[PDB]
Amino acid sequence: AQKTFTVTADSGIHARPATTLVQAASKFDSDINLEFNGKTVNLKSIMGVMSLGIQKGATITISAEGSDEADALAALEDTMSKEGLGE
Amino acid sequence: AQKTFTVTADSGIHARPATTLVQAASKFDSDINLEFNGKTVNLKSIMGVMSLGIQKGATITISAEGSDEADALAALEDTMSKEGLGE
Amino acid sequence: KKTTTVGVIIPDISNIFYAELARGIEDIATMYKYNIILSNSDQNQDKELHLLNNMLGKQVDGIIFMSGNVTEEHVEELKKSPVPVVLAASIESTNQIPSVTIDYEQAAFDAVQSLIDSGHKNIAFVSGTLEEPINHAKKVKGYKRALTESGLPVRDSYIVEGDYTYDSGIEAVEKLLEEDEKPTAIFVGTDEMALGVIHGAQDRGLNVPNDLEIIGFDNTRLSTMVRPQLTSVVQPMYDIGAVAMRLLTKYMNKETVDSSIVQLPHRIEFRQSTK
Amino acid sequence: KKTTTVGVIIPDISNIFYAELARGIEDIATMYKYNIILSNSDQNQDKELHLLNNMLGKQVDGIIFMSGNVTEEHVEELKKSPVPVVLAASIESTNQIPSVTIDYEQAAFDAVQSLIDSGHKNIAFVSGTLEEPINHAKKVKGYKRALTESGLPVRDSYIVEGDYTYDSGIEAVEKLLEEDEKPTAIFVGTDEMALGVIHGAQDRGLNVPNDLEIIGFDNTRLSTMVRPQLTSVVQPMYDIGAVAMRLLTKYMNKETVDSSIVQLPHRIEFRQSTK
Ligand SMILES: O=P(O)(O)OC[C@H]1O[C@](O)(COP(=O)(O)O)[C@@H](O)[C@@H]1O
Ligand SMILES: O=P(O)(O)OC[C@H]1O[C@](O)(COP(=O)(O)O)[C@@H](O)[C@@H]1O
Repeated sequence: AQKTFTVTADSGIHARPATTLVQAASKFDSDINLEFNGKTVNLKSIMGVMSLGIQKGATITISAEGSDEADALAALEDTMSKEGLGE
Repeated sequence: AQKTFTVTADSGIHARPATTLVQAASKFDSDINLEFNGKTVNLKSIMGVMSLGIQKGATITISAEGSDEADALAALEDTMSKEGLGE
Repeated sequence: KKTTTVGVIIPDISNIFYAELARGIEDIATMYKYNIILSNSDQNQDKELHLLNNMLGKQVDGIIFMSGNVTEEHVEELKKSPVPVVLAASIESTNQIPSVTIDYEQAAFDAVQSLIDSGHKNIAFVSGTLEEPINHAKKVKGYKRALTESGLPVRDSYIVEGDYTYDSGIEAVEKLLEEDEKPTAIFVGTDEMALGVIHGAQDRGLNVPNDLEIIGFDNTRLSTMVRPQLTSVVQPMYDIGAVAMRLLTKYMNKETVDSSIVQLPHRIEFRQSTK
Repeated sequence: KKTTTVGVIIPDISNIFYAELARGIEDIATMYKYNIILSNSDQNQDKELHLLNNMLGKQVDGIIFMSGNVTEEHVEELKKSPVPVVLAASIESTNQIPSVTIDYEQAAFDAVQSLIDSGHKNIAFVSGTLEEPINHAKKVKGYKRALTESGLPVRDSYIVEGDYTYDSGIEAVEKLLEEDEKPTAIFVGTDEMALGVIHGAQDRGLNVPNDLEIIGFDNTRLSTMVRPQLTSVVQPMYDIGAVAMRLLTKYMNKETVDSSIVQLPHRIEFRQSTK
């Protein structure tokens, strides 16, 4: 249901590479949430991901809970390494 | 009716400083023309001034012929030094 | 009744900073299928107000607004608006209108204070057009507080302005070294003047950070295109963009605004213009 | 019937070059009271065609269009348009659609040839995405002709590409010095890669122009923000902008087009990246 990462992107999770990871979450129909430093807001929301300010080398957890978790937690991994964010 | 100059603007007569000298010619009602290297086109027309390509240190002549020449040939001088084009 | 087209008034998109912001806007206004109608104002208080009329008139669901100085009057007119308006990378002391920015005064402090820590005596400041509320009322203070808070002479001559042009950034370095008591560290209000500060200071035959250390702002890409690489206070322009529109989307599609007065995170990117 | 709003499809306005052009557009579309509706395409052939539909649909008097590669197909679709369309800083081999540009192949030659004159043996070339017609079909040729016209080995390994990013501009300088026969002069397809070329070449411990001499393109402002100051082939972006819209104004208000296929003047600005 969840998959934790480590961001090695000099940019962190901002600009388009972030708008991308949020646009690739409004696709699925489950419930995805991002958790940084123990703070949790809807990973499917811009102001939520843009409010956090995920720098570089910051471990983050993608939590999916719905009728298509595995599918979500899977493509998001692609979306991450396809954007060069975390690993 | 005419007033010759010498351009000392690193930019020459391009971009906004040029769009300015063309916008400050559609005001008057006489007939103004610019003459560079013996080529003459309507100084009150963008493609005309943008087609010439007036570099730097290029002597140019502003020719005004109408019911308000002096007024035109006067404000244009302001428009020139107010934009830092020629002198 | 609506038009699916939000308006945006920016000063000049031929600027890395403003364009970088315009892109955040776009991308999100796109994401929510809203057309944008961009127009520059060249920081002309008159053209600014006028542009706001024309745009409001041509029926626009919302308006994004950017200015170096939101006049006391702008607030009157932008209150009488018929549609949601949110400010981006522009500030006004009353908070009657939404606004997404960075915590300026804080970052200005955090940076100057980073140099005190580094062990610096005479810290200088090279800002832009002091008449702009974001500058004199926010960044300058930060620089001063960071100092007065460590007991250091707040010297009115150590703050020297200029426009936001790379050229200016060089003159300031000269007028600054003209001082009997030369600075050993310079805080610059913005990335491109910071580049001019490096060079100008290098031509005189000084080294960075070896002699004077420098710290920029905005963390624009010019931050990496120098030698040494500029240490800059991070301001996420595209993010200010994105979030500025998104909040407008909420206000326009009537969702629920947690806070209409936003202020995204900020940090420092230590490269080599400061050891 | 009209809408007083012309549409513009640009790849990414967070780019000095494209934004610099967007400003020319604006200013003139303003001068003729036409609203603009900007939208990025991120050089995506699909999004490009799609964007053209959406914009045409929402009824727009005209359209400005910019792409690194106008596909053979784009011409089909941009012919079936219902309104004036003029291309800006983008080219397509048939000239069925208006287009304001610079005489590329010429300037590429004029510059390489300026180095032959300077007395150079091995001239290299660092361009961008070869798949773009403006590059391989125009700038590269110029570089070759300038050479073949002076009888010099047209070496396929002396031309090395990269994206238009400052970072790339550095790698090319490395891959170029990796050669047994090192270049003594480098022509770069664009200002920002040219900055990366200076630095990258300096880190290796070489001097500019002392060792290798460099020459850029676009004459953007980064041209002045380096040490030494980049010598660049001048391309008037704002002008390409301005004139691109103005010609559209003519086509839209039905004036009389002297020529719909334009090509404004060009020159070289010799600074210090070349002695
Ligand atoms: O990073 P740069 O090119 O120095 O630009 C920053 C300056 O431009 C600004 O947008 C101000 O612009 P204006 O002078 O047009 O209002 C701020 O980012 C700062 O005042
Ligand atoms: O001066 P810079 O920043 O290197 O930019 C120039 C590059 O950007 C361009 O607009 C091409 O952009 P695209 O890759 O987005 O099509 C050209 O000017 C050149 O291909």
